[PDB]
Amino acid sequence: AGEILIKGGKVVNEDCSFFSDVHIRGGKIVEVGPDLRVPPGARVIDATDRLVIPGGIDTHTHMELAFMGTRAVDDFHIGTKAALAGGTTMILDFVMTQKGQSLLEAYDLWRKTADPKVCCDYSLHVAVTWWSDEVKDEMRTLAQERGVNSFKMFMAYKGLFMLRDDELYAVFSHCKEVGAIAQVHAENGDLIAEGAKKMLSLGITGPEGHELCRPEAVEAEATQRAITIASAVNCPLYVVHVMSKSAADVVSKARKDGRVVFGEPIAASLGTDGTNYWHKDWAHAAQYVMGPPLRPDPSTPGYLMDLLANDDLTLTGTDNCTFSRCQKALGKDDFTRIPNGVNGVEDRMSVIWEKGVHSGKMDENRFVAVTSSNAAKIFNFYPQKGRIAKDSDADVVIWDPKTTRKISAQTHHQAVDYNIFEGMECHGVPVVTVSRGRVVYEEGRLKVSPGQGRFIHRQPFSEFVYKRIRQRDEVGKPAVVIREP
Amino acid sequence: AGEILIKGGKVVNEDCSFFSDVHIRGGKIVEVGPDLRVPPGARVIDATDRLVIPGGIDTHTHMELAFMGTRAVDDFHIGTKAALAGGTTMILDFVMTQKGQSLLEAYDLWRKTADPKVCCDYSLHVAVTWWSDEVKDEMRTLAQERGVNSFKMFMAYKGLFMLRDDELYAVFSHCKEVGAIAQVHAENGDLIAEGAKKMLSLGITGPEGHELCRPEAVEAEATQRAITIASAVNCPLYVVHVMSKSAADVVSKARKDGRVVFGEPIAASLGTDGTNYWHKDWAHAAQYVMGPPLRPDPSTPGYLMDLLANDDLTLTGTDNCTFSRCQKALGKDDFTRIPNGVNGVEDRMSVIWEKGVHSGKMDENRFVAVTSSNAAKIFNFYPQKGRIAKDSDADVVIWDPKTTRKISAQTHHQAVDYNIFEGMECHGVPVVTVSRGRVVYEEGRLKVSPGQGRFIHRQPFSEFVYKRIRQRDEVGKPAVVIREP
Amino acid sequence: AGEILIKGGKVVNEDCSFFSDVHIRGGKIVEVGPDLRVPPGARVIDATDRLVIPGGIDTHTHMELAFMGTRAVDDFHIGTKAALAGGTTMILDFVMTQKGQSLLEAYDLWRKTADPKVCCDYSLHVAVTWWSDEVKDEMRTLAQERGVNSFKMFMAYKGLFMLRDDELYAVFSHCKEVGAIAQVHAENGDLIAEGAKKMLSLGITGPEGHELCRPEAVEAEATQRAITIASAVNCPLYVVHVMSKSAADVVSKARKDGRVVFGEPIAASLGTDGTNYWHKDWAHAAQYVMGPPLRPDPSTPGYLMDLLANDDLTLTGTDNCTFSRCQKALGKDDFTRIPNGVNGVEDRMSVIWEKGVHSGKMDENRFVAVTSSNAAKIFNFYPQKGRIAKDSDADVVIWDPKTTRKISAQTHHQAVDYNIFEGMECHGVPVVTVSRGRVVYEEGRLKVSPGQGRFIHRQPFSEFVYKRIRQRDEVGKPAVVIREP
Amino acid sequence: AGEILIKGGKVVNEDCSFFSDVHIRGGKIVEVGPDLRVPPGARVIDATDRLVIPGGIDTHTHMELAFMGTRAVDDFHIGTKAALAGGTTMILDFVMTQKGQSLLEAYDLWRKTADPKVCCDYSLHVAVTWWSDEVKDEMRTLAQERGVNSFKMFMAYKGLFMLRDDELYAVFSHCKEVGAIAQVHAENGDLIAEGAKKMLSLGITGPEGHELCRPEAVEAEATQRAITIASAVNCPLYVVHVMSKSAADVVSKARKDGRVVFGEPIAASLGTDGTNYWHKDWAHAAQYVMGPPLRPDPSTPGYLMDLLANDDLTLTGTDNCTFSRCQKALGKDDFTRIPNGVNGVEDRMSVIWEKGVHSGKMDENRFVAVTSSNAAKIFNFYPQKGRIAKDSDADVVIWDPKTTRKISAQTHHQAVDYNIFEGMECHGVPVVTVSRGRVVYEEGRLKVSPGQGRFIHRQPFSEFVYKRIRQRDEVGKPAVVIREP
Ligand SMILES: C[C@@H](CNC(N)=O)C(=O)O
Ligand SMILES: C[C@@H](CNC(N)=O)C(=O)O
Ligand SMILES: C[C@@H](CNC(N)=O)C(=O)O
Ligand SMILES: C[C@@H](CNC(N)=O)C(=O)O
Ligand SMILES: [Zn+2]
Ligand SMILES: [Zn+2]
Ligand SMILES: [Zn+2]
Ligand SMILES: [Zn+2]
Ligand SMILES: [Zn+2]
Ligand SMILES: [Zn+2]
Ligand SMILES: [Zn+2]
Ligand SMILES: [Zn+2]
Repeated sequence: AGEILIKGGKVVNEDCSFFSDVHIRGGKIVEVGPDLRVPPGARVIDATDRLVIPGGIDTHTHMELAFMGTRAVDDFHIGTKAALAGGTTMILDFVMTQKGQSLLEAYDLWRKTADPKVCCDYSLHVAVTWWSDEVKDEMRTLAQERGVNSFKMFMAYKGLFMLRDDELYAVFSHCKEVGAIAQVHAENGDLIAEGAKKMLSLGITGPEGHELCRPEAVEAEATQRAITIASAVNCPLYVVHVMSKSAADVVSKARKDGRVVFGEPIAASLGTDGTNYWHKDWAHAAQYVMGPPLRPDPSTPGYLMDLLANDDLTLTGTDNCTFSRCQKALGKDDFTRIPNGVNGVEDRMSVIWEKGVHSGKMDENRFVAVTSSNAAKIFNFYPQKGRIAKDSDADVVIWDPKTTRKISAQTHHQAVDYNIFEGMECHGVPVVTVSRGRVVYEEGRLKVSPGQGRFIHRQPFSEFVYKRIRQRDEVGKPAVVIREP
Repeated sequence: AGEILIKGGKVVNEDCSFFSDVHIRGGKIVEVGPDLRVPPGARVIDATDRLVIPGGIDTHTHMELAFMGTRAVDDFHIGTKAALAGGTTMILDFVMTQKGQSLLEAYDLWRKTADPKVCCDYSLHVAVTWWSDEVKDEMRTLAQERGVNSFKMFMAYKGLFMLRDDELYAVFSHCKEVGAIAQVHAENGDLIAEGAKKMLSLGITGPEGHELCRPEAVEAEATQRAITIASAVNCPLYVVHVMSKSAADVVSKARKDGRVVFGEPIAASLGTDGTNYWHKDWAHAAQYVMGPPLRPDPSTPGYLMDLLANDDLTLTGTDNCTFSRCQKALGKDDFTRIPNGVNGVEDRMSVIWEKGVHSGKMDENRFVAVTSSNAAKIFNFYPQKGRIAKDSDADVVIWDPKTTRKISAQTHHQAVDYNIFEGMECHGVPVVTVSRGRVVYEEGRLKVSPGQGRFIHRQPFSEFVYKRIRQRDEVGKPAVVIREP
Repeated sequence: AGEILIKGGKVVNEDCSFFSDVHIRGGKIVEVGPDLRVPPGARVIDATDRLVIPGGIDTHTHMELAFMGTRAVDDFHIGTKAALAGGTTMILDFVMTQKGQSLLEAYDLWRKTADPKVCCDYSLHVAVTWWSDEVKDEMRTLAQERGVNSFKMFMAYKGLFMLRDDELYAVFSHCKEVGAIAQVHAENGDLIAEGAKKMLSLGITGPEGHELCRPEAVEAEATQRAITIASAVNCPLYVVHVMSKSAADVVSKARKDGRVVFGEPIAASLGTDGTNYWHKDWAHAAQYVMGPPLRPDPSTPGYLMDLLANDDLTLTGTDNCTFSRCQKALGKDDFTRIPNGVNGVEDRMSVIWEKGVHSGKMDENRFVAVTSSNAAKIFNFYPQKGRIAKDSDADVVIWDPKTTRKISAQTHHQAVDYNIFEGMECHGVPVVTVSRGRVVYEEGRLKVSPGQGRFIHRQPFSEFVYKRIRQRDEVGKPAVVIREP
Repeated sequence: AGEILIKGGKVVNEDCSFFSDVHIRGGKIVEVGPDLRVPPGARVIDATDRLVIPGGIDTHTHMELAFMGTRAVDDFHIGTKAALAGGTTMILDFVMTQKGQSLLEAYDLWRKTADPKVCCDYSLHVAVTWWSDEVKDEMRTLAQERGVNSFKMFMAYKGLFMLRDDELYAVFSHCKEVGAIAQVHAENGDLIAEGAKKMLSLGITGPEGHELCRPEAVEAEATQRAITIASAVNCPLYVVHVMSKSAADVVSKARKDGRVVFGEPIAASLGTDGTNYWHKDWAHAAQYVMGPPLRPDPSTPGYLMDLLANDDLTLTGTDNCTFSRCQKALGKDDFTRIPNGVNGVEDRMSVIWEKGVHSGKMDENRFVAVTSSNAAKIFNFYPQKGRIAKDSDADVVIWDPKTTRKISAQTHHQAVDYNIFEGMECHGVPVVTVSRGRVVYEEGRLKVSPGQGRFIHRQPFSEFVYKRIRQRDEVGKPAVVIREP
């Protein structure tokens, strides 16, 4: 089996923290309590002066994605290893179906690519990048038989992934029918397309042109529009990579107004800012280029962290989609050709601890909710993951909140040859990572094999996402007025 | 010439009020001052205990518009007479060009229809309901040679007038090029189209279905999106008929954030509410049907009036587009077929005085700004109209703020056979209306002939609308960062 | 011992819901799991088609309080019985120390009064109604030795309980020193005092005068001021009975801005409104009189419920402080003499279920958080109460969410002879209440004895309230700038 | 008489701009029109390529005020000269009555000090720093016979000027009775007093301690509280020197909600920020010390300017209260002893033009409203000043908007030996200043004598401030409900 007893630490769940040992047997947590016996043969991890937390769940990755004429350098193998070294024990990666391509074929191609390579557990969202009867059927199959309750739609990427309002209305309606959550990349793709054209014509070909062609208003607008279409059909919505104060405030206002919408800032938008696009060194500026862009208002990451603490924003991913320096160089003369994407899978947990807990913005329990539990609740496997409790999966991180580590591309485990968080000194270090009941990272070294992680099959109609939707279907039906003809 | 001396009243301009007489000769105000001599032959209007104000300018009319299978019943003749009887001395009506139709032909057809019928002065906005090189040229001709500096675009009316984001971007860009303001009907036409389809399928065929298929979120969304596209191209924007709290707050927030946008609530949204669509009497409910709909939150008209007082909203029109009871009946089985449009041209001034000044929300001077002066400033003929001052046009109303009048279809001068403000007791009565230097309304009787009013030709680049736009063009150009290759 | 097995229900905690039976032995939940064995002698409660939830914790009561010249009619005995019949298993009542009176004496007097009468568990907050060295010491004693980590201060009740800003600053500073939370009744007592004087002078002596003398601005102002003083000293704050949209928005904004403040709406402000004060029947209007008053904007209770769902507001109490019809009549000629206080202890759970869960505003799990768990977290006994889990106290309610019950003073168990929620039909009925491991309410009948409940002694420095405060003390210290003299 | 013809410029009023010459005779503008004749003997000022604007009116000065143990160095003579050189032709200075001192004596002492020294026109506000029957009477005398319709109250300066809520309620009530506007210095004086005590105890004795002891929350709170008390008594309110985003947003929200409140940012808060208090050079940091402090958020002055453009904030003063370097040094060991006050009288017009008009935030006409016209409207002498029009006072500035000037203490005309705007390059230069019909500043040289300016006596009940107040008194009276006993 492999038995492990994590002894002497303080367990930290989303609700409260308490001292207790944790007994792991066979992939599962089988007991949580004080002073547990060490069974003969079991390995003891000494978690004295440490916190024992559910492993991080990164809701947003693109490992080895073919995009913008090249392929991301962190692949399923290296990317999941880097996750583990950074205290993340699950990733959820996007099946990026091409326009006119079968969603089932694209799903199968992702499972074939990832199944033999992942080092930690994972699951998949599926992008719906076009619409038709076939797509409709395949979404039902994916939700009922293939383990997927999240579909990803794009309002940006005109010509490539974009859907118009009438198509989003149909797609969101069908999400609600199959019990799936609708995820959206919310930027106005017409404004992006025109904006870029204008920045190029004015000779602004560098990364500053990338931010200036699609400033935060462009993200805030599409975010409000997605919310409005989703509310019209009573479909739950998930806005991925919220990058700006104004888009975050759209989400904040919609939630206060009782709309079923969740917002996901990412490690990049919580840990750094878009002033980097104006850096004199082209390579440096290019490293940060992603859609939607990081924003040049320096108060952004702190504000996003305050809203993450207060649950205006609810959980975190990384949008890990990495391109090395020579790949980013594809766009040296033309920002539109810089492959979009930044790093974060490995450093998300330390960045959020330093910028959110050490700073006093959120407590350790809210940290667990926004790095693991809420993802498990929304994507429908809580408390199987996201909670240190008997019968839960043994994906556990032993965490030192007092020690710092400096993030550097010289010491990171990602494939990419630079790091958007270079030089950041973070409190909060993953000292030991356990995945599926096995020690896969300890004493700064990984011990794991490609294919050791498993795909997690979820069911639709996640209760955290749907119980309000369903009650509103039952009491919120519009009524005719009764009238003489 | 016709000489008139208005004696003993208190003149009320947008800036301040003061006692003085007003001498009118030849269509113009030629002196303003205390104790003026009555020249032999001049008529004295005794304005003791009255206010002397610029005549109302209704920014938003559709006299005799062919629409939804019939033609509005208030035409240029009757509609302008009704305006005069209600203290409004100018209307600005929309040339509703059809898809694929020449803007110049449609403009000519409106001038031929209106020139021999109007009883008061008027001008025209031109709708841009499709896009092409021809449309581009014709907009330049209209702005430079035909007197028109306002173009009207629709985000609603899918299949009929609607433009997509990329077309709005081009159209707004060209507005800015020709020095015109971009007006928008801001509702999401895809959501309207789907929403109506859904209300019909559920058997909600009455007017309540019309409001429910396009609730205020649908107006607020498109309003934010228009603002965002206009801000992207630095084009000034004018949101016509703001009908809801949430859309008004979008405009309010954009202005505070320094966007060049103006919002226009109408008499309907300031004077009544959408609870009427739920009335047991179908005919009654149908009377209120227009796009965007009046809203069922009863706090709406008061809130819109508070924002009009505070200049979150800046000026007022009526969207006068009237259909008698037997025309509204076209939609007795299907709300989508009810011709959209309500009354207001005649009652706008009294409604706004009662709901805004008598209530203590705004003072008499702000009343003048939101009923005449701001319209003259935005559409580019201030202080020719909108101000009691020497050399200004003699379009003047003698106003009794203490007496009430009850609005009723039994006593109104509009062609329509009902009135959305039926029974409202309003303080503030137009006792005498002067248009082009002639008494056209007094002792409750009109004295005016069809064709007596003139088309007002405006120039582009109105300073109130463009001086900030032009300065931002000069200091707000994006700059490249200077970098080694 | 008394053993109980609650079988066949769905357990509902703040985090998730799941089918399982619950085994109670000796006052405690000793097992939670599927298909549990019934031990010989144990009573089975059949919870098929029911939810099994932690009993409600009412954070805010005033049982038998001597106030405004009389004494509340629901006393510790009747009041706790009524709580039980309504699915509430703990109350937290205010020790209302008089000006210049020893806090220790007042605490002792409350424990002597309540200990032999309560039918359910309870604890106490202590009011700090004056300040001095003695009060300082006694607060430390109360926090460290008497079980109390909450102190209540008043900005209203000039002459009676009010404290000025400089006294609030000192009191809040000392709360933070002893690890207590500062609770505040937030209305401007100078404006109340003047306002009432003015309403009386104008002959408005009825209950409408009570609301009009202290409209919502008066509550919103003091709420912002308390937040600002508490933030200045880094003391955690708890705003009790939030009664208005504007005060709730103050709390909402402060939380988004990362201030450690919690807001507590009560059953009255979630279930009805202040239009009642304008009722033609004086007695009826008087029934609703409390400070701060219910508000005449009908959108209030729904808005408060939306903010409770979204965690702008965090938990609920009742401010139960009841006066029968003949006691309310003390103020028949003068609203200032109407004893302030309404009912709610019994009906809070059904009111919140009907207005919050059945309406689709919050789900069953958020219902548990805002009726029990958050109170246990803030006042420092979670998960001892507020959670169905092994080792937790057996205070458990078997809840039917589908059946309705009509609230009426004819059928309620409170001592008061009317009910502010008279006639309300609520979904969600407590079918069986278990307190301390005993069935105390079932088949509509109570089975409990005075003194059967126990006082719950808490420790200071509740982690849910203090872990951010303490981290901010460690990294948020102001620093001198280093300068040459 | 002295006759002047200002020829060839563009006149800029609050409403619009137009080319015309301006004929000045005898202290007054006697004609405005194109191509005016030069009468023999008249001086022509050639205003080709210049704007002709009403002279600036600085609503907020403290010339030669004895304060904090010394006396401001810019006195009535030097201060008014410096005003003139900077295109400001009127100041309104505060009679700072001491606690227990007669308001009439203090007023007389100011008139005796200023009358023989001012070089431009001026008027006075009177501080009400204590309350009693005498103060009540003297306020009536001041409003009806001494020319003063503005009274200044302080919520800060505990022990020195502070008034409590109940005193503010009485004072504001009596302001409304005498037709005066209530001005407030809005910071919580208890929090200031405690905060300073705490910063000193922690060894933070430098200017950073001054900002940190009273951060923007402290200003925002008192600002909301003043608004709430003023709204309770229907008294018009004027918040002087709005220094922070959060206080400005309080004012913004109150106006949108229809409260009669005006907000006045000053040149300091529009032109620089509080990061200066952290400067390594003590003297430099001390230069900026005033109450309320400048704020360390760098986005502050731009935000205040956006709200000034949008009329959330309405007009501008300087709070000119200058102390030279050796006077500021009184507090070298203890920030509480640094005499509070900064410069601005001379540079206000250029700072606001550069930061507001050249930047594209407001147009030239809004510049006139926020630098002259609105002050004349609120303090009750419009259009006597604040407007280029026939019969108005000839206080006129010939303004070059295209040329820049660098502000420096080396070239300024103020008595103070440094300048908070040192080094700022501003577009917009006053080339010629005319005061009372005389050229007092031209070719960089002043030509004016002490005592040449006059005190301007105003009447109470300014219409811009009172017409809404009075209508609300007439329709907004609370009504009793009619009930059987
Ligand atoms: C495909 C993808 C990758 N990169 C990026 N967005 O910048 C995403 O849009 O989220
Ligand atoms: C055409 C027109 C007419 N009617 C209406 N909108 O309801 C308008 O949309 O403004
Ligand atoms: C004493 C008490 C009772 N009644 C009331 N407030 O109306 C409270 O203020 O909360
Ligand atoms: C007295 C005066 C002077 N200085 C200052 N406030 O910093 C004022 O408070 O406005
Ligand atoms: Zn994306
Ligand atoms: Zn992505
Ligand atoms: Zn329209
Ligand atoms: Zn229209
Ligand atoms: Zn209270
Ligand atoms: Zn209470
Ligand atoms: Zn001050
Ligand atoms: Zn001052």
